[PDB]
Amino acid sequence: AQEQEVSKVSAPPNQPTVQVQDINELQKFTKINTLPQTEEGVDLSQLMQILSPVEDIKEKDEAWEFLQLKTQIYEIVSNMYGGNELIDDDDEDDENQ
Amino acid sequence: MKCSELWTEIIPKNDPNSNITNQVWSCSFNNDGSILLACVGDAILVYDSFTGNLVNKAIRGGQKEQINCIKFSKDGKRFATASNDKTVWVWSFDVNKNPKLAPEVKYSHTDKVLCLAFNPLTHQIFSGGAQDYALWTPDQQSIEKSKFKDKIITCAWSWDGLYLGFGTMGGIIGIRNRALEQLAEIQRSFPIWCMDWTPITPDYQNSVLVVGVWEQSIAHYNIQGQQLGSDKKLTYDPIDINFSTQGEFLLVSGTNNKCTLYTREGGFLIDVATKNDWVWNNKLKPVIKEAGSVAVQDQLHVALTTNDGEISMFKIQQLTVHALEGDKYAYRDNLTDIVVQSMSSNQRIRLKCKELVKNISIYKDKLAAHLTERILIYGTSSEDSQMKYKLHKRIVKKVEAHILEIVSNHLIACVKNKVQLYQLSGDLEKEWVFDSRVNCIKIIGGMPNKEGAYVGLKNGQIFKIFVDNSFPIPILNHNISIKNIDASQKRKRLAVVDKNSNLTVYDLSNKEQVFQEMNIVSCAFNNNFDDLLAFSSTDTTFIRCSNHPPLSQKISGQVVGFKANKLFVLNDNVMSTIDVSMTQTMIKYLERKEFQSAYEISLLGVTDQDFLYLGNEALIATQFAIARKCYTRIKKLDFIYLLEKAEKDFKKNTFVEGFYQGEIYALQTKFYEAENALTKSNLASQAKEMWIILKEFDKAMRITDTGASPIN
Amino acid sequence: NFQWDKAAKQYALAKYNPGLIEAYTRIQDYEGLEKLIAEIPERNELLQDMGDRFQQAGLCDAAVKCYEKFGDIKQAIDCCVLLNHWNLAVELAEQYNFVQIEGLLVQYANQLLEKRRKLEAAELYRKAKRNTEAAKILSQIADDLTERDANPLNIKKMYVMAALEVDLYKKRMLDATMTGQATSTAKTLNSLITSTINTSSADKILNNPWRGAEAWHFFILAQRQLYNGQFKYALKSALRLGEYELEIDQKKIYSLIAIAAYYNKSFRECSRAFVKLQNLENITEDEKERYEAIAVSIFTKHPPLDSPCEYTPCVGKNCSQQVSEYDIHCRACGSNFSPCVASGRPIFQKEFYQCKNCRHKMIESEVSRLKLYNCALCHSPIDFKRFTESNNNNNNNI
Ligand SMILES: [Zn+2]
Ligand SMILES: [Zn+2]
Repeated sequence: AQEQEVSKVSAPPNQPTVQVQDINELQKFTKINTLPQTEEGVDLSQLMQILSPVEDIKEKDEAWEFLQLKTQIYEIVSNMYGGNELIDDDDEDDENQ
Repeated sequence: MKCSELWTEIIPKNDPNSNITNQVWSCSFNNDGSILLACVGDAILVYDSFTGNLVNKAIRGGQKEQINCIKFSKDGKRFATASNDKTVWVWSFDVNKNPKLAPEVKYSHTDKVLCLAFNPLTHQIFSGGAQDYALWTPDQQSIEKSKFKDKIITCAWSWDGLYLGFGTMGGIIGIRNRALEQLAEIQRSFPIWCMDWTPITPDYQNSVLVVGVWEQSIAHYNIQGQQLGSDKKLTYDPIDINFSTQGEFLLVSGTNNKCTLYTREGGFLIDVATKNDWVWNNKLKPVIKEAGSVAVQDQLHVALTTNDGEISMFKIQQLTVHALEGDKYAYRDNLTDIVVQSMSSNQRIRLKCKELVKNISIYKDKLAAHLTERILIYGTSSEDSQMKYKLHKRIVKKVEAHILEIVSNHLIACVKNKVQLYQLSGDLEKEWVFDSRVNCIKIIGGMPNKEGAYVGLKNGQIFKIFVDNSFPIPILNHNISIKNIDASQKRKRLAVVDKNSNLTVYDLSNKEQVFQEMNIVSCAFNNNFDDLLAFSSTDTTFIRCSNHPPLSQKISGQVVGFKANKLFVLNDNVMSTIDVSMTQTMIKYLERKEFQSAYEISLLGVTDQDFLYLGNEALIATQFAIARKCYTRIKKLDFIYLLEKAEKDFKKNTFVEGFYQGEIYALQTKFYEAENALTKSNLASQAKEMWIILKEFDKAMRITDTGASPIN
Repeated sequence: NFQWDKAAKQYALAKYNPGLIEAYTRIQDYEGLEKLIAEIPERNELLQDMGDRFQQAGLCDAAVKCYEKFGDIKQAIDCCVLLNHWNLAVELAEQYNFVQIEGLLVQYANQLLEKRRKLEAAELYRKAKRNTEAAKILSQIADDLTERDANPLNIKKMYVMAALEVDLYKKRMLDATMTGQATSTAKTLNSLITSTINTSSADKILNNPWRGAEAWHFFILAQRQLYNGQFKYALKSALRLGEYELEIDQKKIYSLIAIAAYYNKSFRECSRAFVKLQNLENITEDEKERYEAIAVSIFTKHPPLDSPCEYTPCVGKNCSQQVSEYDIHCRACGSNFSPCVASGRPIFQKEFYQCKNCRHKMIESEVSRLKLYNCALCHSPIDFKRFTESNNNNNNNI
């Protein structure tokens, strides 16, 4: 009873819900400011190929810790390089265990 | 932990355009477990539990409809067969008689029968179908039939033999007595399928009704009908519920085609099997415990019956996890228990937990328990001889790792091909990534936050890890995979075992294969002399010293630890200590004249006779310090007097060893060999004057007849 | 009798160094061994013995100290290399004129690189004052990041991480240096302070490792502000991106500048960005063609009209020539304005403060409006009013 309450009070989002706020922005933002572009004879659709979705971009004041940023960045570079999983598959752990 | 299929029998006789089907509904199991029963459309099948074959041919034509339920009588003497022919038969059974099974008494309700149950004590039958429920007593042979408002689905008798519980698809659960009166009624909103009564237990001694409703919930009800408030939720709708003997486990089946195991509290442990179809009935094998019997009882047996027509048998084996650091041995008892045993007084200390423990690691006066998604640490009061355990800290963070270790102010977890360092608070601190799976890790002593360790990989390369370095140090390379590693007391050599049960000894100063041995199960180094190796094969344990032939013992067990004049042998899950004699090594060391190492070996708690022996040779070979130490370890006065006489006489006179050898010999009762020794080189006169003092002058004259006096 | 503690205390009372050494080794209490090496007078074989014991235990600091006291230095280098203690190794090599350490670290970093551990190589280069190679590796990592989903917050995390690791390594080294200093060190520190008073912008720019972090944060802030109205702040942020032009390529910066300028109707910046975009280094004919098509449409629909604004008085210098609010160039004066990480507006007021982790000027009004409990860049979790008071005190000191 106290465990759940304390965990909910602290609840450090480790992996699962770091920034999970994925909602379609390619159609949501075209409601916000795209009409002025459309009624006029202006084509800037190429020029918006640089911007990224903002619903993914999370905007709120949180606390940044040295170690947990380090862990997040290492886990990001690891799954980027994709070397852990290939050697895990080549390790045939299920065959042995 | 491991689940293994044993034998599967399939019934493919599907009959289209006929109400008889190939499904199996129930599987009755005997109390002893030597026989098993199953029911199929228009047939009853009899099986042997250990091996899958029909002891008796399938019986057909007895019941013109399907068979709904089969049950024993808790004594292996009766069957109850209820059929959709609106009739229930009871059959007498006995293995020895020529007719193994034969019908005994048949009765019939007004409508179809749906469920049946037996009385553990009085062996009464309660059969409930649509619109009716009936009670049968063997003595009176008069059935009592009563009407009801909707079809009862399941029945179950309490283990005390007093109460009875039934459920209805309309949501009504009723608890009655042996007189069939409305003791308690509870109304729900979902159909009722599975109920059971918790087995009696000296710890609990109270019986409650466990009922699984179809709204994804499991409920506990008291005798008066008041719910206990558990109402544990489930992902899938339960179908069948069975309690193991002594009320320790709970086998749950239903939707998702999975047969799972739980504790009586509700903690998930394992999943037995996934058939890919609904499992109608799963049963556990009861066990019989003798008065004061000793057994691990890790083996478990389950029988599953599915919808397609497969009756399968599975065996569950629990692995052994234990820790041994010093003066303590913490091993996992029956699941969700930890027992700490001391080898000296054989006293045990029990710690009871609700969830399954996965790893047990004990550091100096600290024990770590790895519960599912939970970490517990307990300290020890060192001043008191008896240990007192208090929970200093608790970790809520969920961590998954096949190997867990605790060091001073830190924790180490091995998962896949990675090693993670955890602070006591819980936050991750450091990570190490290796090529292959980390198989075995060994921890070595050191300063806090600076404890090193050894790591073996599936490839075989042996690495070293420091807490703060964050850079693995390649120790050596091995071609075969590594299973267990050990380090010497001085950290001079290293013993490593491969998958082929091959033991190899590598020197750290120079990487060379000094020793190779075949068919080795376990090995251990000494913690005091740094040189002795005790390695145990499947049947024989060998102790080897430096450049010495191995010592054979034919002792049954595996070697786990080696201490000064002590070897630890573990059999199954019990442990024992055995003493060793160091006389052979002492003699061999005396052979090559390395008295220092011989004295070091004899210091390991050897009998006083070997002490005086070694002191004698130390005095003979002109080593006065070791001789004094040996003659001082055991309280002796005359020998030490001769010793300072010898050391005072060494510097000046010739120091002939014949006289001192003869004096050593004559200090005991054996005199004749001393006389011979003095007669050997030339000491006749000193022998004469020595032997006069004890007043038997005749033999002194015998000696002086041959001895001369070269003086003047 | 295998009772090591009592034997150790008896040896200490009887002044017997060897037996004390074996007893401390058996109890694994190397604090007593540190006391002993502090007590052992000079130049004995026991020094080599405890040095080997320390090297076996993994404490190469004490092993190197014992080896240096003994009179052998190559063994200290061997210990430092074997245990991968590279900071102490570099210090010893610099003080003792050892030349193979640089090459050795070179092939070790190459081995780590071939093992696909670029972050470990960056850490190694950080340990040996090679931050340029680490910065290049991190830039390559960010470029690889752009090839995928590329959440910019992750790149901000990694750049802030590199800056914080560099700052941490520097602060441990400095804390080691100042502790127990002499008159010569005091004079050197006084000269360093004198040079610190009269610094130069280029040296500070090179020293600060937060360049990528601040660039990516300004990019994210510009995008976020541009989405939620507030065009005028987006133009200032995009101008800051155009002021960096180091980590972010020209394409993204000029695209954001053009978008913001079009949305704020300030067409001088839009024209400059479009002229920049026509040829950065290389472009296919069709892409360039659609670019001038867009440019012609925009600038032929109506001529570029400069949107009037407020020409606030300049605070950088004493010149009466006012500078535009968006402009940060400060032409003909040379006094560039420090950024405000909070919103991007240039510092045009006395109210500016910074924390001791990233030292970026914060405007009090922006923080009050946004109610920021933490620093916008480094997320320093300490009360901001106290930082404002501390910066006021520091300015009063100046
Ligand atoms: Zn100016
Ligand atoms: Zn800051």
